[PDB]
Amino acid sequence: VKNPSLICAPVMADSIDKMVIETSKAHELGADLVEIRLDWLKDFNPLEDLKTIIKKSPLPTLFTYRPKWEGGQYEGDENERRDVLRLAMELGADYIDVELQVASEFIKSIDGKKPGKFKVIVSSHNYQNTPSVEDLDGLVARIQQTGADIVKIATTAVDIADVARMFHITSKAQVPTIGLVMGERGLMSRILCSKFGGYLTFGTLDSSKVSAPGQPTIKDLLDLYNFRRIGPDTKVYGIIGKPVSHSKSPIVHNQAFKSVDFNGVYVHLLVDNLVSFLQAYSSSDFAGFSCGIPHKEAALQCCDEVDPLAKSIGAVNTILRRKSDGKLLGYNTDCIGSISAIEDGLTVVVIGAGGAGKALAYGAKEKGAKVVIANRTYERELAEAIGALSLTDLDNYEDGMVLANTTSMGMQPNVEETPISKDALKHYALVFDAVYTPRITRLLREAEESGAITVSGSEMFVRQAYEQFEIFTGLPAPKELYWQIMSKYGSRENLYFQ
Amino acid sequence: VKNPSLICAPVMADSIDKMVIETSKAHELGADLVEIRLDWLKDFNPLEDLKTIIKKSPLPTLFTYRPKWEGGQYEGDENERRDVLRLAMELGADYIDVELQVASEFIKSIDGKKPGKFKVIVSSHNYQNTPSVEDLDGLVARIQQTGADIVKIATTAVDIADVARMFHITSKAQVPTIGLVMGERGLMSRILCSKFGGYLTFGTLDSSKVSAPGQPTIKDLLDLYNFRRIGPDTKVYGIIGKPVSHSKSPIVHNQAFKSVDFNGVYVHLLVDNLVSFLQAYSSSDFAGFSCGIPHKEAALQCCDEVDPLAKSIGAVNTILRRKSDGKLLGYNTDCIGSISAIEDGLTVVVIGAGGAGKALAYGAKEKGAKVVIANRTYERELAEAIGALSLTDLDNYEDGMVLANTTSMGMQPNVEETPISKDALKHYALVFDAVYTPRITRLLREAEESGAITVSGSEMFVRQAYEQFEIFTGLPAPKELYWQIMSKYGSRENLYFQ
Ligand SMILES: O=C(O)[C@]1(O)C[C@@H](O)[C@@H](O)[C@H](O)C1
Ligand SMILES: O=C(O)[C@]1(O)C[C@@H](O)[C@@H](O)[C@H](O)C1
Repeated sequence: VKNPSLICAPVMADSIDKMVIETSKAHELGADLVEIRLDWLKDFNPLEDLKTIIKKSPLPTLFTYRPKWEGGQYEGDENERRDVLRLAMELGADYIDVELQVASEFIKSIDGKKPGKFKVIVSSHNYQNTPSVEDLDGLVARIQQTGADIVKIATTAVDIADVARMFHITSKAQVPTIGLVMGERGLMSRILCSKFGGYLTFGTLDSSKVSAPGQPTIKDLLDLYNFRRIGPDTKVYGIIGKPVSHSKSPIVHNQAFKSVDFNGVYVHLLVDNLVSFLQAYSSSDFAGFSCGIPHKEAALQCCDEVDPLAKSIGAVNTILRRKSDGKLLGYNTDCIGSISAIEDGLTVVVIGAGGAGKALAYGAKEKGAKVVIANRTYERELAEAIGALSLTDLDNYEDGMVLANTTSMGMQPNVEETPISKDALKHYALVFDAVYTPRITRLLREAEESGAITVSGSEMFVRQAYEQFEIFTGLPAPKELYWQIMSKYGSRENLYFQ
Repeated sequence: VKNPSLICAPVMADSIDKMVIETSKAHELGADLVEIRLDWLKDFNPLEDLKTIIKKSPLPTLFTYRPKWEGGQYEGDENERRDVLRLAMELGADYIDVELQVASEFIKSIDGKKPGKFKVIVSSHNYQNTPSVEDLDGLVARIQQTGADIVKIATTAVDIADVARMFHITSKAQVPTIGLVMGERGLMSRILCSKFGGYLTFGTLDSSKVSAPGQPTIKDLLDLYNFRRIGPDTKVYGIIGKPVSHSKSPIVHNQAFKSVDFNGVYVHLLVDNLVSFLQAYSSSDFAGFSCGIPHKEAALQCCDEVDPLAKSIGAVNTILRRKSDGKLLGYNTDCIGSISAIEDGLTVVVIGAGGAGKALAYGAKEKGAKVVIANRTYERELAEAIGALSLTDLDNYEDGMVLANTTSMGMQPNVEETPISKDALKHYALVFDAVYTPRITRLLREAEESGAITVSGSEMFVRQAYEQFEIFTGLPAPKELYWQIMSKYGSRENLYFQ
């Protein structure tokens, strides 16, 4: 429906003076409005304090006095709570949020007494699940019937497939709708509002100031996900994985998209079940995916056509949805990214026998000295398929070898986990770690002080990434750009997007 | 497993000095220990601050430094976070909670370096659902394998039936287990820990200081639910309803149980689906239920035997599980409680045609002047079955009549909702409102200033309640006691138990 989504900053400071500073900070960061969470004030003098906030806020104000029975902090008399909201309205609030449960009564109380600019949000919060389209429709209709100006429905993501139902509601409900899905699995619903008709989304002043599960920062909305550029025609891409919150794929692809003015947006896709995910998001809206752990090997099966190199490897890390058919095309950019990063660093030992191990093993047998496979589960077979070893014995194994970790071992937050004893490392000339979060794993740290050559995950990451760009956009990989983007925007540690 | 459950108070103040005061308050209220949520400190000087807390706390200390990726507030370096926890241990902490994800690494780091009193909790938090017993078992086994001293598993209640699986885990896992289910539908799991083997439960300093959804206060655990009296043999009772959070049935029945030293405990039962609920909790552990809206009429069907008065009414508000069979016996205490309350106040108009309306209508035709039925949906038929009217017309209707609301209209938080216009009230001698939360509804308020006689919900509530006691316990209804209990413990307004 109508306008691009607004960005609202929750203001939850426990004193009036700190709230005022928070509204200023909201203006600074680029928020469009603020939600004043009155129920978070430790001491509250309604007449005096409401007046102060409305006077001093540089942004339009939305007031919320959230009761315990709707997930809030306010306990006490219900009429007094409504008095405050009515007061906010007549003191010049731009919005109040009133709970569906008491909305009929409340809107009756201000009938013919509303100021000209004033809008009433009527909200419903579901902390269990995301109901069927049938039930959401009934919920919209009920909220409309209270006399709401704006409908607000927050649900909870049990699975990422849930978000599609919320998109359908914001997309087609003929009433201004704030429709958001909480939880890490609902994060996509907070980002893509401007594509699917959402009236507003909440972005935090910073990560410590979250008012409901899954909210990103205002800064990430604007600068990372390029919120203002997202529109009805924007194509959606994302990294399919579990976990997913460490991935810097959305950082690099969104910068690149923006840099070449490509109408695409890239998000995190926390996916429990690959098959159900691809079925839930089969529309043209969803144009391509990167595939991470644990879905690489799996994605090879869900693809309708598979690139020879990908079939020869047995794993897909990149999925393109063809405009023509609607059919999924699978590629693998892990192989060349791994090999090229290693060669640039200059028999190879490949840790792990998942999708990345497959790609790195395959490419290693192709380009000179060749390969030993090492994995947790010994059966992972791979070593026979390309010409084995278990990591129980990996410490026990030439003195100028190459080691290549392709597992998640060492990945944040498991920063003291290494796949091999430091003592075994001085028998290696070079060691490659696919893990790029953190940049210096325990493996790479210990390998460096073992005299060996270290090639970090980012060397692999950037290479496989600009190849995914090319697949995604059909535009020549802007390699120099992707290096520049990673350096400038991809260098911070301990980031979780969730 | 082993000891009665401990009561732990979450300490979340954002400064060190305020935390110290909170630990003292915890001691005051009766908590057994405190969980120091280090990730909530705005300014933190680990060495100095840890020392202060450990020195000044009157209670055993559990330290938690919860990262963003596990629902906490801490962002930053992972090794620094672990350093703090290790420091807490060596400064004399009684426990630390370390997240399952990094527990192996962490416990390896303190191997042979743990103080004598010190225990390591290893925790897993599930904000989506409550997994199958199969998956919970695997989760227990994984947590055990890290070298945990104590297993902590928090899940989320999608339905109240979920809690039974958590009870099975705490009951039978041969390792100290903290097993809790979050959300209003999981509240029962926090109360009944001492019956089902739980090592610990969290209770708040007050309702504003909740660290995870559904936690009751320490004061309610101890004084309302009689936490210390709950044991493996305690029989469980509860109010089945939706909503349920307003009910004072747990206040009155737990006082009565305690007063006559009956080994029972009464909780809120937020039930979406009656049939599935009764199936999930069919064991002897669950000995009886009160039935509220919307399950009264329904419960009549789920009962194996039905008391004549209940069959004659068509609704069950009390369910007893017979020790003999295991079979459900249904009774109705609404009829006599409604009628007696009205008579004591001294043609009748009955608002509502649910379970309560049925009982009140039936008893009214039996005892003198007789009855007109009024309901939202006009078809609710009732008026023919006992000898009709819709509330659209109820305002339009002798000058010494009796009005009896038996719906939830006017119930908190809908305090300005009344089922009838004030103008129609001066045509009534007496008006009864089954709603006892709040005590003075809009209906009773306006009726009093309309000159009429007012009989409040509590007159009905207490009467039907001591009759449920008699059914539940087989002990003579201590009527004077129930009046005294309601007066002393049941008088506070705007209480939500959730
Ligand atoms: O975003 C990531 O960290 C990736 O997982 C890196 C590497 O695994 C690629 O093959 C995936 O497509 C994306
Ligand atoms: O706890 C309540 O408020 C009740 O709902 C009051 C009345 O409805 C009784 O019949 C129920 O058993 C309990």
